[PDB]
Amino acid sequence: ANTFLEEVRKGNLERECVEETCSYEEAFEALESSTATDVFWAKYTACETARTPRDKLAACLEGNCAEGLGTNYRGHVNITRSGIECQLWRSRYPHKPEINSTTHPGADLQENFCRNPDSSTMGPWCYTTDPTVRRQECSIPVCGQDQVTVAMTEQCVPDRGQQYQGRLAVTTHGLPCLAWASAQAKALSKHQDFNSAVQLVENFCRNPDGDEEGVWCYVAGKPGDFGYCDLNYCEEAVEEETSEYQTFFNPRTFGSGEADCGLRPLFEKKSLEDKTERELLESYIDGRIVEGSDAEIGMSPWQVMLFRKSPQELLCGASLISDRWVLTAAHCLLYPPWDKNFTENDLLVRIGKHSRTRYERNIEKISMLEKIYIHPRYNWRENLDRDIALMKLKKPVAFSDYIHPVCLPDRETAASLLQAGYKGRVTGWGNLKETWTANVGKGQPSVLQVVNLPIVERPVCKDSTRIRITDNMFCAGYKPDEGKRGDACEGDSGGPFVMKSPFNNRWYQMGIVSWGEGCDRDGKYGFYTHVFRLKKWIQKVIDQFGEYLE
Ligand SMILES: *[C@@H]1O[C@H](CO)[C@@H](O[C@@H]2O[C@H](CO)[C@@H](O)[C@H](O)[C@H]2NC(C)=O)[C@H](O)[C@H]1NC(C)=O
Ligand SMILES: *[C@@H]1O[C@H](CO)[C@@H](O[C@@H]2O[C@H](CO)[C@@H](O)[C@H](O)[C@H]2NC(C)=O)[C@H](O)[C@H]1NC(C)=O
Ligand SMILES: *[C@@H]1O[C@H](CO)[C@@H](O)[C@H](O)[C@H]1NC(C)=O
Ligand SMILES: [Mg+2]
Ligand SMILES: [Mg+2]
Ligand SMILES: [Mg+2]
Ligand SMILES: [Mg+2]
Ligand SMILES: [Mg+2]
Ligand SMILES: [Mg+2]
Repeated sequence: ANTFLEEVRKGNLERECVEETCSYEEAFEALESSTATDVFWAKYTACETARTPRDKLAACLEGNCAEGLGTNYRGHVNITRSGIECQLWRSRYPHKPEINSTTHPGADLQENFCRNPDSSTMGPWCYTTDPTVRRQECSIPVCGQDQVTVAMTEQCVPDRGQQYQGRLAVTTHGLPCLAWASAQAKALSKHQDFNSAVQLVENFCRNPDGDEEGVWCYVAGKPGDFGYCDLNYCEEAVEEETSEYQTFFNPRTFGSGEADCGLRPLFEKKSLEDKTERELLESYIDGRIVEGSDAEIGMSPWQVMLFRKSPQELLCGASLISDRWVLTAAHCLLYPPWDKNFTENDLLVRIGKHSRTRYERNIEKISMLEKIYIHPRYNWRENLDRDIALMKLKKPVAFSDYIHPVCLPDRETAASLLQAGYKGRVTGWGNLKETWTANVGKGQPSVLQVVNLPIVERPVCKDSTRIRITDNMFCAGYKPDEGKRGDACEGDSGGPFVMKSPFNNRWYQMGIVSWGEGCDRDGKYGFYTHVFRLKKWIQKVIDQFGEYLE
């Protein structure tokens, strides 16, 4: 281009090299320059597999798109697939390259443009300005195709970190990861269903087990301890993702109950509806309010109460997910702003209860706690993020018509349930309100209560506050009235929010009741921590406990 002489040489290249095959020498006789000829030839070699038809080759040679592995690529894309700015090939900050002009002279390693000097299978790539990610591939258009090499993400990490190749090696608590190849680390990976596509390099954070929470690593302490690492995952609100019951856990460690979860002895098992199942459609009475009321006996047999031993005192709700594991909120156990830090032997639980106030010797059962597991991502300094805990009973509990576990949903189930046209349900003894407010007037209920609440669209729930709602929370409740406090502070603190599957007829815990502005302020919705990402954390906790035995 530009010079006349050059424009002639361009036409000759077209005639002899593009419309026809040419030799290096033929090419040189046309360009009359070793450099120019080497430059051309490297492209011509990169386009070996795309020599016909002519336009296919012309496109490949222009270099604005990747053909095959994209050694042909010569375009000006600056950024990684995840949006990280590419490091200059000539720089050594933050990474010091191993591939340069000298090692790969025909690769056109200029500025910080994505290239594929090493014929890497992920296509053109660059060293990144993120000191925790050495190299990453870029999203390049494919030649002759409405398509790109790898999907773009908007400055965030996809697939819950399963593509992550970086070198972050501390957990969110600043705990150093251990090496995956370390003896104790190998002993715990022994027979896990680790995806071999995830490379377990050094002690870098990885997600080899498909954990919905994201990347993690083992850390020093008790054998099997681990923690999650801070990556900026893409906002994936499960609300908006487009039969039978299959068990996830191992009964030897989870305990009994999963197979039969979510089917109540006194209702589903007798083919009887409870009094408010009939009002569970969002369309019920045009969607208008229906106030809470006394529960029927045994209509929420996974309900659990957490008590201080001395002074005897009701602390929190909780939920039964097997015969030995119980799910609640971490703030129930550890909340430094109230100087709260309860140990196992401070507490007990009561299961199968109906009356708050009475010892119900025919139905209720008392269990002690063996261990408490606070979620490793729990953070109270922020906004009660991952306000979740798991408790292990000292002895398993006996199931009965009043004591039965609830199901836990995975991601598919959760998206499915938030999107069928049914409300959710909160039951308890008003412990949230009692704990978090002065609760004047209306006393605490003496009998288990129930109310049903419709799920609220995430953008509407977002506009109901100036608080940032992470994708791990959701709102539920009826159209508020800014004149009235409404019923946005229902249930027990740490207690269950549940929904019934219209597909397999079982009850699933979708949420854990957390504190929300509803407790203090008009015009709000109730606020619930998602549980759908927890399964692989739980699975790892129940192995950590397997080790606890010696
Ligand atoms: C690209 O890498 C080469 C290979 O390591 C670098 O060349 C070496 O540089 C050291 C000095 O730092 C010399 O002592 C060696 O003799 C060189 N080895 C060879 C085989 O040349 C080179 O300097 C790097 N180039 C850039 C642009 O960073
Ligand atoms: C909550 O309190 C318990 C009990 O006081 C603390 O347990 C201590 O743990 C540290 C570190 O492992 C030990 O030095 C102490 O010996 C433990 N105390 C007892 C009585 O066993 C625990 O550290 C507290 N948790 C938090 C997050 O502050
Ligand atoms: C690429 O990088 C340049 C220089 O760093 C930047 O200013 C520009 O916006 C980017 N160009 C493109 C085409 O994305
Ligand atoms: Mg032509
Ligand atoms: Mg010729
Ligand atoms: Mg010809
Ligand atoms: Mg000649
Ligand atoms: Mg000739
Ligand atoms: Mg000539």
